[PDB]
Amino acid sequence: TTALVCDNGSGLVKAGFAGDDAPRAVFPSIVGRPRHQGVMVGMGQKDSYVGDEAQSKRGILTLKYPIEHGIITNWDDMEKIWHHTFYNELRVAPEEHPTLLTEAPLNPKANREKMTQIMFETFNVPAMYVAIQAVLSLYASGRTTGIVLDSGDGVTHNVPIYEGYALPHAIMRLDLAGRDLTDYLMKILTERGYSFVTTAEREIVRDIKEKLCYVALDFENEMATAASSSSLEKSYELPDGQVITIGNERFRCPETLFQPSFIGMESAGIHETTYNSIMKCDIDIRKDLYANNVMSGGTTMYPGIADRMQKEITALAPSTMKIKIIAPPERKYSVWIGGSILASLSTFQQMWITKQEYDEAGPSIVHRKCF
Amino acid sequence: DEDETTALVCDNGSGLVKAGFAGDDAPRAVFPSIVGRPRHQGVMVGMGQKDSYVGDEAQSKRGILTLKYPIEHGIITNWDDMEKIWHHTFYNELRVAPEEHPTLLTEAPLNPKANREKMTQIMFETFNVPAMYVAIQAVLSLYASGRTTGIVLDSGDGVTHNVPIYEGYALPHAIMRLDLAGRDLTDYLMKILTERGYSFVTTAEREIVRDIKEKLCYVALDFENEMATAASSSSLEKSYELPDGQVITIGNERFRCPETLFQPSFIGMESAGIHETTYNSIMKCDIDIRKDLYANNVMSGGTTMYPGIADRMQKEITALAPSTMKIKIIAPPERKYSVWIGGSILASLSTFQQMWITKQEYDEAGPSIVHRKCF
Amino acid sequence: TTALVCDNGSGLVKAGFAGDDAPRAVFPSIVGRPRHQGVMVGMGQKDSYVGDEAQSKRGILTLKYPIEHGIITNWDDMEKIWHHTFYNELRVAPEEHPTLLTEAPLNPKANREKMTQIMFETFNVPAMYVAIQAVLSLYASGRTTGIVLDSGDGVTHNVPIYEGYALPHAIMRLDLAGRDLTDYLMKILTERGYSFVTTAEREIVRDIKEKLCYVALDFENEMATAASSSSLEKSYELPDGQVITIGNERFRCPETLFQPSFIGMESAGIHETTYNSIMKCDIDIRKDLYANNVMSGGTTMYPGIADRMQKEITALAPSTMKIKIIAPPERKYSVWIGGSILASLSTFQQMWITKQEYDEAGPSIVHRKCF
Amino acid sequence: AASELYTKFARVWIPDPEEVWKSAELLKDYKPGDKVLLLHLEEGKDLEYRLDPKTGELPHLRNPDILVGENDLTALSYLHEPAVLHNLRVRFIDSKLIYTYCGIVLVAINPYEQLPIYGEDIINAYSGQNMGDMDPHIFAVAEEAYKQMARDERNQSIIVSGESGAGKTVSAKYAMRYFATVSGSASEANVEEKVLASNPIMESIGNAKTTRNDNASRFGKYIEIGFDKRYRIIGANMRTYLLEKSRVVFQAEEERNYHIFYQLCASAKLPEFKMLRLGNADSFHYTKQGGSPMIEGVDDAKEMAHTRQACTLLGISESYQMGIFRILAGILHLGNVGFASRDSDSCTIPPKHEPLTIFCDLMGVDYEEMCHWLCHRKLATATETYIKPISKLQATNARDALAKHIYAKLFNWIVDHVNQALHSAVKQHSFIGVLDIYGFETFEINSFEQFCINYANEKLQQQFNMHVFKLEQEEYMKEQIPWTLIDFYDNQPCINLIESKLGILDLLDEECKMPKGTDDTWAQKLYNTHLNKCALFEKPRMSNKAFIIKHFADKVEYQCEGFLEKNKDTVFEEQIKVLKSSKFKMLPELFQAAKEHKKTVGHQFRNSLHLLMETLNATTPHYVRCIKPNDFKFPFTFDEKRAVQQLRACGVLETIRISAAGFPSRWTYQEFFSRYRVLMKQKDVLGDRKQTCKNVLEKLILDKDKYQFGKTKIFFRAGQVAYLEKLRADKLRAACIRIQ
Ligand SMILES: Nc1ncnc2c1ncn2[C@@H]1O[C@H](COP(=O)(O)OP(=O)(O)O)[C@@H](O)[C@H]1O
Ligand SMILES: Nc1ncnc2c1ncn2[C@@H]1O[C@H](COP(=O)(O)OP(=O)(O)O)[C@@H](O)[C@H]1O
Ligand SMILES: Nc1ncnc2c1ncn2[C@@H]1O[C@H](COP(=O)(O)OP(=O)(O)O)[C@@H](O)[C@H]1O
Ligand SMILES: Nc1ncnc2c1ncn2[C@@H]1O[C@H](COP(=O)(O)OP(=O)(O)O)[C@@H](O)[C@H]1O
Ligand SMILES: [Mg+2]
Ligand SMILES: [Mg+2]
Ligand SMILES: [Mg+2]
Ligand SMILES: [Mg+2]
Repeated sequence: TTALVCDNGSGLVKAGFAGDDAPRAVFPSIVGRPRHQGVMVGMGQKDSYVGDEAQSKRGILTLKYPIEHGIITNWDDMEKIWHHTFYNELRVAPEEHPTLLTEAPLNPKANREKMTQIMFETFNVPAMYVAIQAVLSLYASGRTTGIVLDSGDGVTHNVPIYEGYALPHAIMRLDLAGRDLTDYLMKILTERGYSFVTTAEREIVRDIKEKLCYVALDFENEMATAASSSSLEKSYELPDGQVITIGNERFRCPETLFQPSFIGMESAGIHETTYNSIMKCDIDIRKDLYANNVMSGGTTMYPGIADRMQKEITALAPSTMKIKIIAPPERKYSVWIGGSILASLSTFQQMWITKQEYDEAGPSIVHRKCF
Repeated sequence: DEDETTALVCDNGSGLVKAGFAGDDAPRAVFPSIVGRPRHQGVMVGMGQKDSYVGDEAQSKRGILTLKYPIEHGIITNWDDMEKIWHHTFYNELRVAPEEHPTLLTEAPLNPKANREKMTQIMFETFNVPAMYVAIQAVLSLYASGRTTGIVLDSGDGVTHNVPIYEGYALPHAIMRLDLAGRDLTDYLMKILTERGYSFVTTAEREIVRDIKEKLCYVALDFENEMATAASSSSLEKSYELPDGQVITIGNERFRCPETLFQPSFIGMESAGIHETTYNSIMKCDIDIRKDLYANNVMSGGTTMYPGIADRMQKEITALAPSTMKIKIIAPPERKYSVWIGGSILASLSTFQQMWITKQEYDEAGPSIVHRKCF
Repeated sequence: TTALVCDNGSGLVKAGFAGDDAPRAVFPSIVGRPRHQGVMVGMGQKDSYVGDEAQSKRGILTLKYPIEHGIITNWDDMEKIWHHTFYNELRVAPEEHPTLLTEAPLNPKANREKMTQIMFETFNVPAMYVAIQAVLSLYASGRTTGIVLDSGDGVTHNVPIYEGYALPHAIMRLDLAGRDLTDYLMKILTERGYSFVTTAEREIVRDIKEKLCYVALDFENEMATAASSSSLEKSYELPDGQVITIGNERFRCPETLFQPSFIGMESAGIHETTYNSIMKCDIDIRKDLYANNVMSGGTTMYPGIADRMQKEITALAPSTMKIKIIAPPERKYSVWIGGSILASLSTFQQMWITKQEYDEAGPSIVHRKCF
Repeated sequence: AASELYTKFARVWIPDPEEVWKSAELLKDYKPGDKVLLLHLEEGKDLEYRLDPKTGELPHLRNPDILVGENDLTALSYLHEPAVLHNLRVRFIDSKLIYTYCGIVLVAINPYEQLPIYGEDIINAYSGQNMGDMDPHIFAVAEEAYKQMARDERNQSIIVSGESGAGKTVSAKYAMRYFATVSGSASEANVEEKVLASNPIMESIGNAKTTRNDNASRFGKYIEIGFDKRYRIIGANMRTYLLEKSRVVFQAEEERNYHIFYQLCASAKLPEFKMLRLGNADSFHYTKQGGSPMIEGVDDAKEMAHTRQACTLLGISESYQMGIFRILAGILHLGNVGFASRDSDSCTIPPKHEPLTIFCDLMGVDYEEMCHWLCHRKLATATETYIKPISKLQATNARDALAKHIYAKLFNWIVDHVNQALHSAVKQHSFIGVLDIYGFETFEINSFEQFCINYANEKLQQQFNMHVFKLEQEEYMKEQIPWTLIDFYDNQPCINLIESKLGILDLLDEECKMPKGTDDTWAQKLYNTHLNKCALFEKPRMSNKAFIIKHFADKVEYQCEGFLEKNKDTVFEEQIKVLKSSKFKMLPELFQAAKEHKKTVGHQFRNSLHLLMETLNATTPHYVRCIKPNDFKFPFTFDEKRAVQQLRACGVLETIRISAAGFPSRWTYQEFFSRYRVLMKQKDVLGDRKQTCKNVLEKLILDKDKYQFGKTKIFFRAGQVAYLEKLRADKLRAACIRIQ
């Protein structure tokens, strides 16, 4: 049977068959709920909407995320998303296809047990396995040694790996992710007078962010260039047909990854976390991690993030170390691909907790199998 | 002092401007920001209709002229009319020379850089002010409260804002501006009086509805209880005498109108209620300081002058927060007049006399000096 | 004149006069520093806060330790701690009161020299002495023979002593200390859904650690009790009044001392190091060390550590050897008490390095005198 | 050149560890470059004294024994510290001459004894003199000021400047007595009798026992003695100043309160005081803390009889006296009202308390209402006057704030009453102003009052350092007359630290204005502002609530505790309401009287002081510097360390230096041309009046060292103006006889 693979994404869910190089399904995790009143008697009106059919009704609906900070916010809405892929999108049955799931490291034990309980009972899946999102993108990098930095919409984590063996004292996690960069963009656009208040506008700001924002090679140089030349200033057309101006915001927004003091965090910048994790690794494997830094996730997709990261790490590390940054053409599309690769292996077919195993051994079996 | 003339304190109120001298206990001047323009027709042979009227002169001519606000949503709508107000302030009410005296202005946080740079440019170029400072309204309300720690909710006519303050420090992530303010409550009262049968259609009538609002409206302790009481007893129903000498009835509109602060769904907003924004900002603050903000909630600005609002705020925050926390709501008398008083307290300090952007600093450094001194 | 005695404590500094029953001063060494922006005009503010004045402004300031791994991190910050001690807390001049200091063995020569250079110049002390922290707590214990295990916040060390004569080929020093147990607690609480990121939260976790954690007599039995009966589960209210649950973490965190592999540390457990140091001693004195094990320092203050240590050493040692674990009241202050006793001896006042000795003979006189 | 004088047998001044300076007869002649100097000390011992090898600089040379003990230190051949200290030392110990001159300054020494020299034939001795015709005395200073008024119509002032025990109080009294007795030829003797009789009243209500002076004068008093065109006294205006308020409530174990309270206690045996039911001095807080209700060598009942006679001489009715006495007994009865804490922020008083019973009875006030306002307070909000209970500490503060206020109200009444009794004509021709003020003060604790009185002395020394030195040298430079610039202590900085926009009292007023201003926070604000910069101010190492400032005399450490509250000086309205409601008639009169500035003590006082110093500087000034010889208060006991410190704090050495340089008299060329035209010959006068003045002064004074010339002025030494006036009188007389 075609083993199904699914990346549970904080802002964007992806799913498909094992062996495919690309997910068959890719849609927003955000759901929708109407407001105002009943337009007419009946009229095919729904009490809830999912993904693109919620995005087409922005401002009529209130948008809700089933995931925040890597963990599930509402299990009914996550069950709604799972069902939408299985029957409405992929048009298959979970009770016929083994389904691989994946989550962030240092995720609560209760989050995983409840996730597996729903999948094994509500969807009666025949077999199931839970992967860590960071190891899958390193499998797509096709290397056994490499420090992977994975930054999504809702969570961020850095994982040093050597010969296929992670270091559980040196692995890290960061509260800062792409959602906070969107909230920051709204505040720095408010400094011009552009005040936003609804989730309908937040999605247009999230687009503006992905279209126009970039990472500075030297923050001061870009700040002086914006003030002196004004050449970094651009325009953008909103859905009502009005234009708005944007320029300083393009570099200030992504600089938060390196300066979390912008949003008031005491936390260190992404470059520091990767460097400190190498310093927490054994001195013999440090060089090989320096030659194998791996960017992953949608937030790492940013113009100039790799040149700045190389510069920032070269400034901290010894001058004899060959600092190398691997930045896959698609960093968001890498965790799913690793899952599709992993699920295709004949040797991995034993690592699939079965329905019978789960029912006999109880929910804690998933943590005994993974660890 | 003896050897030194005053500095001038002025609050830029959206419906009501207040000004006076540093160290006075109340503003020597308080008048509507409203500017009026003749919307009538030819009547007198020697018609002395002043092109424009200001404050009281405009209020005494409601229906003969139209009423324009120089401020909407915390920001300036027309700078010529704001220059006209500043003129009336220092050349009629206080009747001074602004050329000789330092002047303090004040505005809402999260305000456009342009709305502040243009404000300082006009005051230095057209009023030759020797030195000036731009304060945040919320910090002046906290100074009048007389504490170093408190979460201040400041709701005016044209804007509402919420800034939690711990010790001599601010938290930039917990600042929360709100689009809902006392003007929207007036427009909502007109809608629910229209639902009864009283249709109002002009700024001259809107000012009578704003009076009715401030005289008769109150905040419910439990909305449902007040809805049931109004329907069952009719005891909340009262009468009001309009300027033509006719009477109108009002009762359910007394609690439905202020309830919009706790239920913005009344006007169609997705936005959270005033209690929710204050609570969420405490949860965005550090855990060690949440308790001291929970015991120091501070009400400020003219939209807080509603009967029952402090007791309701307490109940609402006590329902959200852990029951072990001592929820306290500070509501000082004259909440609308607390920002000015705080500006007067600040301006009375001698170590603050050097914190003013001077005419020489402006000329040499250009308008961005205000965002390099105050900001 | 009276002498002063001072314990340079990694996480807690203590000071007082010679011959007193307890230190006059005991406060955190953590030096605070503003990381927030001010808004009140006219407030008594400083660029650096100390001890309880840093703790009373948590979150608003960032907390920095002047000591890590028993070695000074910043000399200016340690100079500000000595300043606060002499003029703000003790209210007496060092220029008149001789000041005994104390540090961990296997500490760099430069750490001792720069410490004594600062004291002899900036504080113009007349006389000074540098003791080893381990011998002082054995003096408080009142024995000439014993194996002292001293575990602080920032360093752990082990010293077999016979008839007042340490065995320098047998002495040990474990990097693992009470700070790592706090970092471990934060990681094992994140699995229960309790994520922490700032030094302000780390101090609340430290309080939770000292209040609720205990050492297991049999680790497996406590895991089985937590899973089967759950009676080990307690609760804790936070500064903001919200409650949190804690149970398995109460025995998992102190168990790291016996199993450093818990985070991923390839060193032997505390019992193994004490046993190996007895094996590095001559057989004739081993029996007397086996009956004179001495617990010392704030990390040994865990409920159930003495009986477990007795069990673990009885399993390693010959069955004929009488295994005894001495674990007095006020174990973290025993080092200070030993220093006071030393500085009161009429036959020790000739061992103090004088300001003259330092000036004429240069900074290395400290090593020549102490050793 | 001076190196030639250090020959064999040349007594000098070697620095002494204990005696400050020791004399040494040279045993050898200093050879050019003799860094070693064999000398012989007066103890009979030889020494090889050594010089500074960077300079070869020699010790101060001793004046010849013939010049020792002179009437003015300018008469010495050598002008230095050892000389001026030694001359004052031998005079006080041997000659008993407590008075010596330093040019314009008269130096005055406390003998700790009556020397009852004074008498009518001494008034006759100084009558008709010129200065220097008779010896140094406050009587000559008073006679000279009187002459200066009588000859030129100018206004005058007498300024005292001494330590808290240096004769400055009674020296000013004897000088005032001089004016009163010289004017005693007039038939209005009772006006001068009232001027004298005002002082024992002011002493009883304003002087008290300190560890420094047993009759320390705790307020200041400038008097303005007015005179007519016959130069006879018409009366005197009193202008009193700041009076201590903590003296009324707190007394140190070695100090006392204002004497009036202890005089009242001694008087309690008479039926008029048995009516006020007055207790003994151990019954009241405001009398008992001093521990000694009687001073040695006095009787408080004798002093009470004196004050009652002085009131009768001032025309103050026994009824007014009895009214003030009832009020003073009322202050004592309030000072021991009982308080019993409740809750924590609450406190009740006994409805049977006897002191409280006689208190409300003597004021004629409702017990219940007095109690209500002593247990509860009114909120400052104008829209809702809601009540708030007060703690035992706040209720104790309300007792003491009320007692302080009532004392002010009655002191201000007395000084207004004496000014009505000392009535004078609507315009005076000319006036002389004697001034007396509290002196420099230190104790083991120093507070806002010490800060104020030391700043007042700082301002007095400042004006002196200007008129005598700074302004004088500027006059010379402006008139372009050959002159050498003078060195002096500029204490104007010790003033800019207090007066300027970031200064101590301005920051004290800010932390009074701010509701979160508080003790540590102000002290820390000073630390944040001034330790980083200024020379004069420091923090002590160990003390963390204290600060130390250098003054003209010496450094004084003020404690930050008790600063903001004494600067605020607030009083409970709820208590002033019931006092204004008193059925006793006196108390309602005492409690009855487009922008504003609200004023603290620090503001109010600095203004009062600027006004005073401007009205002094408008006159022609005279300066006496008072010196204390031993803290032991032992009679005729001269301590060298004590005196050398006092004379360097005043700057006596530099005053002698500038008065030895001479040339204080000045006349414009045209003024000399008009005044001494009778001395000018019709062939010697020219169209250039400058040359005319030069041509005649060349003939009139042969000694070229006594006169100088300026751009538009002519300069002259002491006494030379009196010689020119004697020539003017004699020549006018001869001319009148010649044309007869
Ligand atoms: N080109 C881009 N530029 C900036 N941000 C991007 C870009 N592509 C994706 N992102 C951000 O990455 C997140 C979504 O990427 P993805 O890794 O697929 O999310 P998820 O965590 O839901 O799987 C959002 O925060 C989005 O704004
Ligand atoms: N007693 C009251 N009842 C109701 N609304 C009030 C009352 N007092 C003031 N307001 C409202 O508050 C606003 C004016 O108060 P103020 O704080 O001075 O506003 P601003 O400073 O923004 O001009 C107006 O919307 C006015 O209607
Ligand atoms: N009663 C206790 N229970 C558990 N841990 C404790 C206890 N007392 C101290 N600790 C821990 O031990 C360390 C304190 O050791 P201490 O002797 O104070 O070291 P130092 O004096 O070198 O700073 C810290 O990690 C602290 O959290
Ligand atoms: N010439 C003098 N004749 C008599 N007594 C004198 C004389 N000079 C000083 N005294 C005495 O000196 C003492 C102190 O004088 P006083 O004026 O009180 O000092 P001060 O005001 O400087 O503290 C008094 O007892 C006073 O009688
Ligand atoms: Mg992802
Ligand atoms: Mg307002
Ligand atoms: Mg220790
Ligand atoms: Mg005196």
